Amino acid sequence: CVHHIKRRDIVLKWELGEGKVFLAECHNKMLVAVKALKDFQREAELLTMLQHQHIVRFFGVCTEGRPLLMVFEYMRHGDLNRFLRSHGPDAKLLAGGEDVAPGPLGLGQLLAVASQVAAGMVYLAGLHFVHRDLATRNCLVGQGLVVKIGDFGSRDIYSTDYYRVTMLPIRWMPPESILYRKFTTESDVWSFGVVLWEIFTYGKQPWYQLSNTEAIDCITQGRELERPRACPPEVYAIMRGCWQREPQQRHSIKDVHARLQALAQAHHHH
Ligand SMILES: CSc1sc(-c2cc[nH]n2)c2c1C(=O)N[C@@H](c1ccccc1)C2
Ligand SMILES: [Cl-]
Repeated sequence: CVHHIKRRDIVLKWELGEGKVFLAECHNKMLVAVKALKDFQREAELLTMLQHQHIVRFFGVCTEGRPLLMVFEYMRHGDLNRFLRSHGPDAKLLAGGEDVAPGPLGLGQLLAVASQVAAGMVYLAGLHFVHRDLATRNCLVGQGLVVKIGDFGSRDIYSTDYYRVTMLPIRWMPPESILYRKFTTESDVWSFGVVLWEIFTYGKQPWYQLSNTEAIDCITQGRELERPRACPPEVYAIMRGCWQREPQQRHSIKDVHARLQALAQAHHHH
């Protein structure tokens, strides 16, 4: 069951973003990310259950005093959207003096990021668990290019990624989810294809040239996102497999993961 942590053992340092999420040190020294909220019990049991190398580690709860706390591992390099944007074509301009080898991520690194998000989605699909909000803003980066699926639904600095209908991430959603709120492992695989597009554009917002209502019309009409400049044709063919109009015609996350792993392996020594 759910592991409990004594409040005395949690020493807050500062805030990370907004429910408030803080950086802290935990005893039994160790860095951690702590979630404090102003449904908790259901989530605690769920997060104790979801255990995988590519799912952010949950350590337990603090159910003594106010607020109630949720303890997670600290992911140094932050959210995957910010990481992509800061390790993109303009990385040299954006980098601080001390930054190590500033520049855009190469093909091998982009494929290793994509494969780790896919591995996490393979685990969730095997458990018949539907994420509903897969996007780079919901993935986290740790030291050594370790990528894990974080939040399950964001940090408010990404409010522009949601449309009010109850906030929906319409740009990552297939037509059946936009029209009927039909969420399945097949709508998550569509969102995965959009994550691939975000990765290969270094964090651009999908349909950035369009407003929310223009994006809804394009998606429901069957328009597909253009191939990114850094995207090889074989990676775009994977995106297209995720974007089949009929949910049952979409490739399974398992085959997508196997294809990305096969492409990563063939590029390792080059
Ligand atoms: C190094 S920066 C960082 S590490 C980190 C985290 C979370 C679990 N481990 N590590 C978070 C953040 C951040 O930029 N935003 C925080 C957030 C706030 C509200 C909602 C969703 C996300 C989460
Ligand atoms: Cl193709």
